[PDB]
Amino acid sequence: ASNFTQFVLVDNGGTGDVTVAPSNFANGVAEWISSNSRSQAYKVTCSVRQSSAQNRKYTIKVEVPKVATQTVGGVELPVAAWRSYLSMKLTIPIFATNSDCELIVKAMQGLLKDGNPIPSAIAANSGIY
Amino acid sequence: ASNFTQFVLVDNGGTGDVTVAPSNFANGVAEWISSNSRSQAYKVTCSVRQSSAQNRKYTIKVEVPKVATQTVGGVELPVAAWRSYLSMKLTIPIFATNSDCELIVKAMQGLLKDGNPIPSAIAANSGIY
Amino acid sequence: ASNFTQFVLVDNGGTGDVTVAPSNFANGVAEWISSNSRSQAYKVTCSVRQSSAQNRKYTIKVEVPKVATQTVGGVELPVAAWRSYLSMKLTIPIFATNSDCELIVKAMQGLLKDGNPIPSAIAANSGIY
Amino acid sequence: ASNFTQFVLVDNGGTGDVTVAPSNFANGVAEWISSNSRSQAYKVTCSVRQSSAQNRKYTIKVEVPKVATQTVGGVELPVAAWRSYLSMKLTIPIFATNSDCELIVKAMQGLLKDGNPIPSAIAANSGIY
Amino acid sequence: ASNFTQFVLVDNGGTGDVTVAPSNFANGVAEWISSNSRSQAYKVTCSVRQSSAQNRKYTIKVEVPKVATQTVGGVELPVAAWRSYLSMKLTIPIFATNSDCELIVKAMQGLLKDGNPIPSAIAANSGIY
Amino acid sequence: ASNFTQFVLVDNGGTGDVTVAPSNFANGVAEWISSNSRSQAYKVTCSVRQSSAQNRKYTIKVEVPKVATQTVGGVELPVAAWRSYLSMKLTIPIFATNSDCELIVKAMQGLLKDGNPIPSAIAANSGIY
RNA sequence: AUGAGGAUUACCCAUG
RNA sequence: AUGAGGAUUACCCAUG
RNA sequence: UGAGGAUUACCCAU
RNA sequence: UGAGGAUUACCCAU
Repeated sequence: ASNFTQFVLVDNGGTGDVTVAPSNFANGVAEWISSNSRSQAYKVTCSVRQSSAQNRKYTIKVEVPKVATQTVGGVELPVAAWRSYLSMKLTIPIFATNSDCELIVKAMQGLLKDGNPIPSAIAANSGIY
Repeated sequence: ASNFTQFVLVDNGGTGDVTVAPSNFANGVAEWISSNSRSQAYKVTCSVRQSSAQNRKYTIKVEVPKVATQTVGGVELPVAAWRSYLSMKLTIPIFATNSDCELIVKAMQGLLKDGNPIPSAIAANSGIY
Repeated sequence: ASNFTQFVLVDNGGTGDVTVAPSNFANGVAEWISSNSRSQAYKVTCSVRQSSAQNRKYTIKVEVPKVATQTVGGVELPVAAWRSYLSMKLTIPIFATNSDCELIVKAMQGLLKDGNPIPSAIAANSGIY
Repeated sequence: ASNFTQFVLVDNGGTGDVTVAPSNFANGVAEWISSNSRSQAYKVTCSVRQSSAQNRKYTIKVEVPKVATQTVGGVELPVAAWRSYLSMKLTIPIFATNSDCELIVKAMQGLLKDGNPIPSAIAANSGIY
Repeated sequence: ASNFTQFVLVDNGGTGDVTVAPSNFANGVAEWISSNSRSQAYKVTCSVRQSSAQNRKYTIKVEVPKVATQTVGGVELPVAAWRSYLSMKLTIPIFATNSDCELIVKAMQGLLKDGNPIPSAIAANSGIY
Repeated sequence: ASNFTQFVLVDNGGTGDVTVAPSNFANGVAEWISSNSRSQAYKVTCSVRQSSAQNRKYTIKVEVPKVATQTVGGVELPVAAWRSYLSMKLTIPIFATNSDCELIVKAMQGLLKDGNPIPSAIAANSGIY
């Protein structure tokens, strides 16, 4: 009926879960932010355009913040100490079938499944070796 | 330890699984590849470097073949019609701790969890609506 | 095999052991980094090149940080109060055989063995006397 | 006491042990030399000075010679076919306590411990891989 | 698990065998040298890059030395009287299957098998006639 | 003698063997070719000349067809997609004796022996790792 | 449009 | 990227 | 090469 | 400071 729904971005098992929701769709860019202060919210944006005459390009961005409380001018303001930025671009030929695309997805899911090299490395501040 | 081992990229539950294994490590850029012709194989590469003075940045690339009507081992042109290209860039501030990084991974896992918008959109040649 | 693996930089028995692992190997420069916040991690880089026509030259570099917590404006970040920098360059003629190198290595080990001058001096904020 | 004494630069058990002893200490530069013909002896020099207002800097230097006999015009002299030159500079902030230095030292010892990368690499005319 | 292992380059049946080992991997160039003095060692290097948009090019080099003992300045130095250089470049289309590549290998093995024209000629300082 | 005879280039053990035979000798450049259309045949050429004043240099070229999905006798374009090109250049100093040359051959044989890195890498569309 | 190019991340740089 | 082009072999030359 | 320097693969002198 | 150099307490670049 619509795919633009809220969804859980960080799953910690019922408690402390980071759920993100639709917040804007201006300029063809779907946005989702966490239920926080715009200054310290999690943000996910997605957009797709037909770049070439034969390709479609999905552009996804995610912002993970480190929440904090800065004291500017002697006043307490909610803020982000720093943000982590994920930026992925997916280019899919138009000849790709639905089944075809499903692979692209599954592949991406596998690439980050627990215990596999890449996420392992990332979660330990190291490279692959 | 050592994290540069083979893993399951596409999980179809036992049968039909696509395993990708290490194939190159020139320039600290790890490369995994499926057991197909380079022309039509699943490719995964990853590397890390300190982009600026405040950040480290993981660069991950994934190549996924179009399989529908594919001709195993054949020569199919144009190349741009039979391959999808994924390109992730993960920027993480030097202040991020191991825990911090685990969260960032979870966020990515969730972004792509089966059933959520982004992946289900890609999986249907759709955008957001 | 590979000699680009993790190893123990600091041996505290089996407790405070400081382990450094591969980071990246771009531009012929191997880099090892300890775990957790890059901001306050140990670093070890190594590289080898043919300096003259008769010599090869190793260039090792080690960084030992002083872990501390920077608090500014009520925002705390894990940082390094300061860092100690080791920088050694080793020149070895091409006429050196494996046997010769072993020797050179043993010399380096001796130079720093517990109880000897240079090491016991450095260890006490002292010089020679 | 004094830490300007003789020590073992190369430990061959109790046989080929290379012992280096005090030579002179002029201009704040300690020098150790092995016995016999200077022309083909081991050399070790060390010195410490206040580089900046916050740092002190050690400068160690080691010379490993390749003993050979030069015969020219029927006249033989004990000389060094060639020499291997080690040159290390260590910078330590003045805020470092004895405890801190011990650490820095242990790091150096580890860096060169048998079996680890850098040492085992140098020992085989090899680099990293 | 890894293909970068030591291997026997010249097989003389257990005795006098010339075995070569990994020695460096800087700049994406795998290197192997014999257990000799860098000045008179056997050397093998390999590297592969994706030259065209549709080709992959393996570049292999081998150095066979004639060991000797030169007397420079009246001193004995280990050295090579001369070196023999092998340089091969292999270009393989990306459409090449694994089975496809296997042929390329077998072909190369056959090309040099004992008793066949080419190696026969080489081993006798003559051309083909 | 006479060494310009047919030989087995690809040995599949009796059946499936690929024999290549002499087909041209213009300009002292010997050419062997398989029994296929020039378009999809195994080709081998070899020649020797004195490159410089100190060296002789064998130039060997090998062309190997892609067979997977090949259509026997058909016209398949583009040519660059169905063929692999090997190009060896062996430089040998004039001082090399027959024995010396035999060794050089052995070195080449070993470089490509079944099971060693280089050949097993090529055989798997892999590089070194 | 490409970039193991960058960020103060729906923007800036370089390139062909 | 090609060269029965070169070497003091991870470099130089010529060419299109 | 520098018992020149640091916010360390980078800056200052021959 | 220099993954600039050596005949190493000294030479070449910012």
